[PDB]
Amino acid sequence: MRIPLVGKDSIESKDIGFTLIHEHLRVFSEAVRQQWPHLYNEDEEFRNAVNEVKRAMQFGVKTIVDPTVMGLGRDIRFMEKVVKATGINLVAGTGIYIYIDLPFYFLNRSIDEIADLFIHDIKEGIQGTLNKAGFVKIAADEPGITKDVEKVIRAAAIANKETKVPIITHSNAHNNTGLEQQRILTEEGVDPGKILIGHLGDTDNIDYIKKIADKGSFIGLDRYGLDLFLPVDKRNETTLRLIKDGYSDKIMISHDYCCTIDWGTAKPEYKPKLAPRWSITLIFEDTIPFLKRNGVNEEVIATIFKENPKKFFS
Amino acid sequence: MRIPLVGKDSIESKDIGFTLIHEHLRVFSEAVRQQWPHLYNEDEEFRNAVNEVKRAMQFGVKTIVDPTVMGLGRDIRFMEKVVKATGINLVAGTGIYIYIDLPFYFLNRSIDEIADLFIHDIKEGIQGTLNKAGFVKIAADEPGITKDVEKVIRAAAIANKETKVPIITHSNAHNNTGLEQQRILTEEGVDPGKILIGHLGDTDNIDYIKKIADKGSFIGLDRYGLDLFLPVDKRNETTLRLIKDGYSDKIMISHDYCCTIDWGTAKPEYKPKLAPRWSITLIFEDTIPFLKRNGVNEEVIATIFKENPKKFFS
Ligand SMILES: CCOP(=S)(OCC)Oc1ccc([S@@](C)=O)cc1
Ligand SMILES: CCOP(=S)(OCC)Oc1ccc([S@@](C)=O)cc1
Ligand SMILES: [Co+2]
Ligand SMILES: [Co+2]
Ligand SMILES: [Fe+2]
Ligand SMILES: [Fe+2]
Repeated sequence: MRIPLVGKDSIESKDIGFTLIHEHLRVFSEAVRQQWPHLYNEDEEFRNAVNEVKRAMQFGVKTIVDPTVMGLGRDIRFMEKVVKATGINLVAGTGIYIYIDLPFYFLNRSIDEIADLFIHDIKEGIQGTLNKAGFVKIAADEPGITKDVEKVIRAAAIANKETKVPIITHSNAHNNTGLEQQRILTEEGVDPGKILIGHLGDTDNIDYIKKIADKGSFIGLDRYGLDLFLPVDKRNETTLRLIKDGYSDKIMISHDYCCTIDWGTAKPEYKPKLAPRWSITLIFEDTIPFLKRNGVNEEVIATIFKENPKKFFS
Repeated sequence: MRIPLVGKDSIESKDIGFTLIHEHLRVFSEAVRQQWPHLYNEDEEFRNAVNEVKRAMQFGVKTIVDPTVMGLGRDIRFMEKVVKATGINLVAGTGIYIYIDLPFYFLNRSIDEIADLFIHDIKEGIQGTLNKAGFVKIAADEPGITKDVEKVIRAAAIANKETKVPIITHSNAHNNTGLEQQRILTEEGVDPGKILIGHLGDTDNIDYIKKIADKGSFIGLDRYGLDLFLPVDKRNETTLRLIKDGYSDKIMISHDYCCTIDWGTAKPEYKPKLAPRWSITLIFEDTIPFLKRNGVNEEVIATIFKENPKKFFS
């Protein structure tokens, strides 16, 4: 069969249903959580993940793709507990989340032994369990394409050609990282249709977004609610204009919501100023309503949240 | 009383005895081990640690200060089990080990709350235990003193002024990165007598080593065996010229040995060409004899390995 699910039997990609392609049940810094655990409360972290999933499903969400990996505190056992209490289709991934340099472990190690880490997760299981990864997550940001970042990228390029699984990327919309991720992965033999260049919905600079979509890769309008990168309105006018231009087949929409996140910028007291209406159901309360009283039919909605996720994992 | 011990009552600085000031039982990258535990064998790690500590004790070593902190995989419980197995005096520390940037947890976080962590480990306990940290560890390398690195340094200073525990630093010998650590720490009100600037032993430039010592801080000739930083023989002449010029009042010696280390450079086949003689006992096999073989008497040896550590922690 097609797609691995956490705590469940793998599914035919055709049975994915309404999908949020980019959502985090919980993120934290492994290093920080290992050394200072007094800072965390996994009971509040569970109550939060459950409730945010329990809802969403009430809105008809069938599948959630969670791109929490190394650097973000992936926890297959925690994810597995959420599933028990909600019964959601959850897809976990492999990969490394860095902006500048890889952890020391990787000093003098090759691109391949990084790839073998991803491949291990996709074929054997993740973290001692038999739950396999469904995708590879890689990142790049303000610092640009460093030598270490380029390694994690080329490692993914190998994991894809090996396990066929798709590649999700985190990028900076204002600096070209997204185009570089696509540009490198493609030149390594990866099918553009298997790459989701992420966080492209942070810029209202459409000409750019289009070139990434014109080069065959899915465009991620995936941080709805985080006004600090770009407010809801300018995101909605950006999607819309793209759909109207006939790009609804590359468009993939999500929140990037973290039911719990230890990043300081995310202190439950910068919320009102940085990301006021940010949750895992904001597209149902704003985006979808907005897009339908604006000349976009249920068939296009189905293309974005159903057909596109399916194509991505097929 | 003063100095805290791992799995033991707190001793008085006078009971510290012969001490290896910089040695690691086990180091790994927290994120890597958490996500891919299949790369580690915690049975090998306990056997090597217990072994090396035993041999070091058979030479008369009574106490080992262990500067493994965040970024290097500080594991209090593992340490505590090594103490139970050998009977050693183990000094565990707190702090953050980074070259460039802090974990993502620290975005939009202040120096005070970074310091609050260190103080927590010192006054309350480590990783949920009653074992308390006896010192703070910081770092800087080729990257230099970055905005984030500086934060750790200044946070260390705050913890020091609040607890009185000393500070052990990691430094690059050929870039002044150590001189700056001293600058900043002392400027912030840290008694230079409470600082140990590490890895000065990697350079034969004695003028630089003297300047740091002259300014009232201990000098770390603490990587004996790591031929890739500096061969044993050239380290020997350097530590000799320093002792002859009367600097044993600030000289501290150790190996920075890691009974197990996940860095790709520490792969047991570079050993021959990188650090063949690198052990936790090399200085007994080569260094101490060499000194006697030459000028140094047994009164100087005591001060370097017994009195200096006693000052440091007093
Ligand atoms: C500058 C970082 O912005 P913040 S932490 O802002 C939260 C108010 O937004 C983010 C940042 C990272 C993520 S990822 C870890 O899911 C999700 C949201
Ligand atoms: C052996 C691991 O790396 P190398 S050969 O140096 C490569 C930077 O030596 C080191 C480097 C760093 C350390 S830290 C863990 O005290 C210990 C030994
Ligand atoms: Co991202
Ligand atoms: Co060091
Ligand atoms: Fe994300
Ligand atoms: Fe060290």
